[PDB]
Amino acid sequence: MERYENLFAQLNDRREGAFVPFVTLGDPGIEQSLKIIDTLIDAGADALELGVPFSDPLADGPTIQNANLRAFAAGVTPAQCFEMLALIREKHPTIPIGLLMYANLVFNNGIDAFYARCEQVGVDSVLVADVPVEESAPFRQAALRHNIAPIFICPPNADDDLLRQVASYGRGYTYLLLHHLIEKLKEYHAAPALQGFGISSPEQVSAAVRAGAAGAISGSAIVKIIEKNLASPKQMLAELRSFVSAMKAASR
Amino acid sequence: MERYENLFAQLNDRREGAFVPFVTLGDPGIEQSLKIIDTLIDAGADALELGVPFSDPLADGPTIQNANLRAFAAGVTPAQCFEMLALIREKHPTIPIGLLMYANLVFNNGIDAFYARCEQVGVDSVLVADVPVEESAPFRQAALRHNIAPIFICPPNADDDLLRQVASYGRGYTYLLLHHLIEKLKEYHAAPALQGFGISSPEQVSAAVRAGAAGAISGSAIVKIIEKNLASPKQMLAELRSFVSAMKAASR
Amino acid sequence: TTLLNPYFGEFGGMYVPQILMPALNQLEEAFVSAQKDPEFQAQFADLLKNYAGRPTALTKCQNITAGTRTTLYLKREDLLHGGAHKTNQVLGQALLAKRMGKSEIIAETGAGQHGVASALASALLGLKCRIYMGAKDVERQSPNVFRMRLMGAEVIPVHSGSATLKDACNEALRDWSGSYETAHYMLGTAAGPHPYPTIVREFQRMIGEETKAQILDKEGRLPDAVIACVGGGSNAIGMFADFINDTSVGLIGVEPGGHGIETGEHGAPLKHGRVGIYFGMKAPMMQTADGQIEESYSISAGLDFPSVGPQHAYLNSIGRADYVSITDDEALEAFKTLCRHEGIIPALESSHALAHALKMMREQPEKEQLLVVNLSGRGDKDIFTVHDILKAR
Amino acid sequence: TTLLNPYFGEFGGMYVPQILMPALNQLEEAFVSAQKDPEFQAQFADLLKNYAGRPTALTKCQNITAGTRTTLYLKREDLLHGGAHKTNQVLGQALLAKRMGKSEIIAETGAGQHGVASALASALLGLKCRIYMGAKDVERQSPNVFRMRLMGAEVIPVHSGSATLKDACNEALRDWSGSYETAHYMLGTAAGPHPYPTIVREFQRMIGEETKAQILDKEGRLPDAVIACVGGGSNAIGMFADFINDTSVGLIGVEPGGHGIETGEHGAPLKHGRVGIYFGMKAPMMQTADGQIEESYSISAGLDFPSVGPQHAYLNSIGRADYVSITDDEALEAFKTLCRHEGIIPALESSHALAHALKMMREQPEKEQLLVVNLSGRGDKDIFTVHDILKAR
Ligand SMILES: O=C(NCCOP(=O)(O)O)c1ccc(OC(F)(F)F)cc1
Ligand SMILES: O=C(NCCOP(=O)(O)O)c1ccc(OC(F)(F)F)cc1
Ligand SMILES: *Cc1c(COP(=O)(O)O)cnc(C)c1O
Ligand SMILES: *Cc1c(COP(=O)(O)O)cnc(C)c1O
Ligand code: NA
Ligand code: NA
Repeated sequence: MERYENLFAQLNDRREGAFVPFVTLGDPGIEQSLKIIDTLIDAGADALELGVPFSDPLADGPTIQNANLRAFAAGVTPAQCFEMLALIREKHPTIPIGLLMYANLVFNNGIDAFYARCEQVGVDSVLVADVPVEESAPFRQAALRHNIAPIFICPPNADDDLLRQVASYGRGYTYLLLHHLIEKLKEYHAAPALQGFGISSPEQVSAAVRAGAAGAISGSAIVKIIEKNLASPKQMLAELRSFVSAMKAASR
Repeated sequence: MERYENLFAQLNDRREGAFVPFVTLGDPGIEQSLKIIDTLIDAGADALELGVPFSDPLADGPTIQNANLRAFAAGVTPAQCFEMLALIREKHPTIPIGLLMYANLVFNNGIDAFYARCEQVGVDSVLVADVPVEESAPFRQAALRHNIAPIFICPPNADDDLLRQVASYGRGYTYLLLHHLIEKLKEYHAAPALQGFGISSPEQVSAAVRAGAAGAISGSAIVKIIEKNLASPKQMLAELRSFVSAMKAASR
Repeated sequence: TTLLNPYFGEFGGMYVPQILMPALNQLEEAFVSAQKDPEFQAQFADLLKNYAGRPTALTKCQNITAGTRTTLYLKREDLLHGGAHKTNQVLGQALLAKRMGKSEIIAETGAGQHGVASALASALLGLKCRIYMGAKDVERQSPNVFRMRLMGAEVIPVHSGSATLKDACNEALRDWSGSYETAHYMLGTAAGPHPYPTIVREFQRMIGEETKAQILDKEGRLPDAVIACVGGGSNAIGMFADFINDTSVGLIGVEPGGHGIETGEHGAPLKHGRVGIYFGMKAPMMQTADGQIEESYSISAGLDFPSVGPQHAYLNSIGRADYVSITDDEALEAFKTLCRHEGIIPALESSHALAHALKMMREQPEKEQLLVVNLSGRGDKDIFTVHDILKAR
Repeated sequence: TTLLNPYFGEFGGMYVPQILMPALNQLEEAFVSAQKDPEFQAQFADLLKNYAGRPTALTKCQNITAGTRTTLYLKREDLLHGGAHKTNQVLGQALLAKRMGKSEIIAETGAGQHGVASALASALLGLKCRIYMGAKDVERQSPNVFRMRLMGAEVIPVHSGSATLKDACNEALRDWSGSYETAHYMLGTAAGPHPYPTIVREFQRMIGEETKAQILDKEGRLPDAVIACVGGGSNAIGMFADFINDTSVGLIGVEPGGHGIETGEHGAPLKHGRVGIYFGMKAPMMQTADGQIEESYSISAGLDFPSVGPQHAYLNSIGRADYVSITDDEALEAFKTLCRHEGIIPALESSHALAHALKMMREQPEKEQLLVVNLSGRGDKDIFTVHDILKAR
């Protein structure tokens, strides 16, 4: 499909940035995660980034390490996560859905098979946290064969060789961590840039778009709301809705 | 004095062996040791061998190690032992009294001074357990200058050179541990031999004399009686008297 | 782009987040430069000789082999400063950090030996050392924790995941990704992302080089086999490397069998795991059917790295090296045998290598064979472990 | 009659009961024969090289001496097999026992290091080893007791006297007097009756011989002073012996000062005891005014032999060697300093030698001096001792 391309064209027609929250699938449980994700969409999320719990998430900070542990406490498996993804896509046909994966979960039972499963449940992109562009060929190839966009991190100090690789290899969007990088990425016809570091307040959403990025990704701020409201599931959803509405409003 | 020489001449005139018990001075206390020693004499002991408690008696077996510990528990010092010796000699003018010493107690405040103290309280001999004949010159010289007989152990495997040294250097008696050694000691005009190993029964006393020794020394058997009867001081003396009378009778 | 091959056949690679790639590239270039630099080599040789005590002895074991046709030699890395082979490569990596202008050392540790080795190298060379260690391991390795702090290292308990070695590995990497301009990551085995499997091998390769010279001096020929335990792979590849091109010399690596391969309570991923991608590398590992990373179990905690160095997986795949397993009980018996018959207390790690040599001898006692066991460490650290088990019997 | 002088000036001798004299005479003759025997020397050299790991390194300590005019080297007996210098002379005595046709070894031990050293030598050379140890020491040295039994030695608790080292010394002698036709007494220091002070010196003299060669190689001159701790005297006389005729080289022995010489709770008989006769020798010792033998006290139990080797008393009396004391607190500070600044954990015994060198440096930091400390042992055994004291502060 072309869900990212459709979303960005529609957002451009409204002179609008995208707001993309990150949550861990199954945190703090399967049913509550499904409600959390529906609330994020209903509150105005333009796209989702969704992590599959992994034992050794060596690219995530403590807030997300704890989300993984909560999901594991509930017995959440990658198999169950794919069941969730199919339910989510069935409720929401057009929202782009990206996964944040660790390499072993992609490689485990076959790279091609993983991306085929992604295609079958309606996923749009996969960012493999511990696969640098230098190692990415079998991953991005399998992604593209199954109509999945491979997403790559563009680090703040990326040199020109890295910028060219990320521009050539990525699709869907460029995960972006003096707006020099944004201009070079556009110069190299990269996928539209989403700013992903330090997005916790509406002011940061507006500032990322003003710099020339197509939108902003916020995960820790969303996950911290889940963490803070564990004992009150209903207040959790209400606080999620309040926060995403404010963040999305800042992209208009 | 010539107490050993007088005793042996008198014993020879009676065709008699000497019986010599060994006890530790001050075991199990000063007053009871004084009674023990008086009982040994009254029961027929021909001479005494008396140990001064020392911290590291590395020539004594467990029975005598324990006697030393009992004396130390009672606070017995070499100074107190010499006070005891003077009292003993004052009660008994002719019985030969020999000390068994460790070298440090002799060397401690001066070798000459120790042997002068021996002479002043009426001691007749000193055997220094850890001074071999090869090291003995300052000890035997100081002994002889103060009319003290230096006693030397003649081991069962002593070679001819050692036999000659023991015969030349010893006085009073030779401490003896197929009666070959007894004959060689007499051939070399040694001091009369007292047999000191394994004398615990009257049969051993008679057998030592029959072999040609002038008598027998028994310590562990005497000390074991003290050990066995600690709770009953009076039965201890009675049992001491019974045992020494039997041992002395075997030398007639 | 790299200067050196990051792969050993299909195994190895550089599977780190993009932000860590410059750190690895910088490290590879400094290593390649240092290997061409006679002054770096001479400085490293000098520390190995005058501080660590190289060369280590090669000790014959006639008491153990009497009546058989086995001749057994022990390569005495137990006599190295620190009590284990780990000292060789931390000294080299410490010099590499200084070459790079780094003033801080990050290290991970499980049972604590690499923590101690990193701390002593750092103390000697004036580096500020911080050591990540799973909170469970901190609790059960107080002697090594104490050593680490006595030498001025900062020991940081990790509470994430299972709070064992693999989680200390994650936390060291997270730290290095943000601090690598001033800190070097002193990785503890011949695994992880390139260039670490290559660097650690080259900084341990004097083990095999010395063994070859010593065996030629004493026997006039190369060994029939050299045998080493395999937790992460550094002492085995250090023994193996100089013999790889000597095709007649068998290379035998011994993984921990734990309670038995069939119980699943073991530490033998090379022969009984499944290839995955973790710790920056494609290698056999302990993992669930789902692909979650698991622990290794051994009586010897030093063998509990849940994967294996990629060069070992490659050497196995082409048949150049053979890998076997030894159980807790076999290792304990070899430990007792060496104490009683040679007066040497071996590390329980090394006891796995010794145990397999003993089985080679005992199974075929009239087979002519000249064997070298890499005695990777001394076993003072294990005497209470061994005491408690023998008393519970 | 003896082949060799049993005395060092007034000190030394053969103060044993007559029945032990043939054992000493037999041992002296076998030793004098072995010292003429190139094959004995070559066998001993081979074990020292290929089993014990000699030569040991000589390590410079620039981190400790920076900014001063002291150059400090450590003679690394901590790297010897077993972790202390005691291994050198037990191997030689074990070969002596075999030369004499003996199949059994008797040994005494206090803190247990000599027990472990005697047990490992016996295991290697197929001797039946029995070790006497005061029951108080057995209770408080379980790690060394375990090592001793793992290597097949029989450990026999002594309950007599104060049931410490001096009482284990008595019991070993009592045993030897009746068993010396088939058993050799493996005495643990350079003390006791002749020929032991001479034999132990000669079986430890490679320490000083190597130090001389290593210092000439590295500095082009002999040391200004060599410094060693003195518990019984074996590591100090091993360092000293090859330098005695080099009159410009200071010889400094360091006795334990314990809580302070003035407290009386110390272990420094050479400078603060009184000459007596015990342990088969005339030497300074800890004793009451009455002449009963007392204990030494040190934080380091290995320094608690309550006398000193007669050759040290002689070297002091003629002014060839100087003897000083270091307190528990000074030794602890030197222990911490070496851990933090060189990554070496020294034995608390050896820390007394290091502490005195540190004071030599610190008191006169612009004095030119080239110093060698004999690092007699490693200090893994002491880390809990040091941990508890530093935590109680
Ligand atoms: O096993 C490892 N370290 C050895 C620890 O030494 P010890 O003290 O014996 O546990 C080890 C550490 C890191 C590693 O890669 C990566 F950094 F990515 F995690 C792979 C293996
Ligand atoms: O100090 C001695 N042994 C060293 C014990 O070693 P360690 O394990 O460090 O206590 C020691 C042992 C015996 C000795 O003479 C004699 F045999 F007569 F008693 C003198 C000194
Ligand atoms: C750490 C260690 C090992 C295992 O690690 P490798 O990298 O596999 O060598 C083995 N032996 C000892 C003594 C160790 O300390
Ligand atoms: C036994 C010991 C000593 C003291 O004994 P000496 O005979 O005086 O050497 C000193 N250092 C170490 C490490 C020891 O084990
Ligand atoms: Na492993
Ligand atoms: Na002493």
